[PDB]
Amino acid sequence: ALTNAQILAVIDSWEETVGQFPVITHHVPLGGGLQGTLHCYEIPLAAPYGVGFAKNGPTRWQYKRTINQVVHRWGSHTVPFLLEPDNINGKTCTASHLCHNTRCHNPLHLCWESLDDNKGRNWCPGPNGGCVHAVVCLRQGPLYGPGATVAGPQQRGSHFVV
Amino acid sequence: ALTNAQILAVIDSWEETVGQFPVITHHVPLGGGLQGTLHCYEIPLAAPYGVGFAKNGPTRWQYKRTINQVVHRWGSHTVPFLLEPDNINGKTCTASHLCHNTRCHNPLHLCWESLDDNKGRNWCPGPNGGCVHAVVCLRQGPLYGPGATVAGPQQRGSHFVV
DNA sequence: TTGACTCTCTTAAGAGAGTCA
DNA sequence: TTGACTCTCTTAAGAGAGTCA
Ligand SMILES: [Mn+2]
Ligand SMILES: [Mn+2]
Ligand SMILES: [Zn+2]
Ligand SMILES: [Zn+2]
Ligand SMILES: [Zn+2]
Ligand SMILES: [Zn+2]
Repeated sequence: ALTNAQILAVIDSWEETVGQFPVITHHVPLGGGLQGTLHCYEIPLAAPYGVGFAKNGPTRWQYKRTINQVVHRWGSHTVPFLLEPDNINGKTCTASHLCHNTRCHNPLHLCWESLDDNKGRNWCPGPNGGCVHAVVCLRQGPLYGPGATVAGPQQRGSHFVV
Repeated sequence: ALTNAQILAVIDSWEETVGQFPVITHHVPLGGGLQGTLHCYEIPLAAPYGVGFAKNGPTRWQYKRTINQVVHRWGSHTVPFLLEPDNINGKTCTASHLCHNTRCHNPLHLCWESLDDNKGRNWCPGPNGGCVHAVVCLRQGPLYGPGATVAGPQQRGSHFVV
């Protein structure tokens, strides 16, 4: 098995490569009518992506390193968390984009949490709009708002009460 | 089926049958430290479910009627909305449980909205905790809260900024 | 050892359609 | 005509593993 030192070396090589990705400045809603700035380190749209990186899906990538003749591979956003527990409350931990930008690999924009917690950030009012996430959101979720409901609750007769 | 009269007849027969499902009272969080009461009309756990109803999945059912000698079938929660547009902004409209209770077929607990709007209600603070859904929530979403994040944003080196 | 592709899978909110009696 | 089963599919947040040079 890879030692702690070997895992730290994988995290360090990943950070060194991602740190050279193009850094894109994005202005974002924070909630409460305020605007903030996030700096995303974005993997390229097409090959080559960077040393160790390869695309396994339209918005999916993996990081690969060969150590003592053995090939090791990880989901490209999971590398910052290789020294962390990989499950919690019986649920698998997932890399969760606080910036809601899949191509971003900035580890300061990632957290490590259940898929439900991950998804829920899409609708969060944001750090200045009432976020209650213990690991605070960096921005209002892209899907926050009144929604676009086509039809609400209704009945034709009198068979039901709420 | 095709005619508005036929569609209204389907909705009316569906409402009559669902109106005879057992009414189960559920006390629910509203947000803001308040609690409310919902009356769900719950499809039975096992056959027979009611005239026109059949189970296609552990928590999935379909309603079927024979019109003009042809069988017409719908997802069991979609029937109240048969006169509504079936898409919005190019997204499929879905039956969305305001009570977060799949077996419930009370149309006063259903709305018709994109799958994203639908999902997002799981994390809503609720009608007394800050819900901004234009078609208002009936309860705080079951997944609202601080979450259980295992690890937050972090870097080992000095290559990244937020 | 490395790059650039290939494939299928998970989850939890939701769907459509066929086989028998 | 009605009932009671069977199967796979959609979406958008996420995954693992194979092939070839
Ligand atoms: Mn996410
Ligand atoms: Mn729902
Ligand atoms: Zn980012
Ligand atoms: Zn938040
Ligand atoms: Zn209900
Ligand atoms: Zn709401």
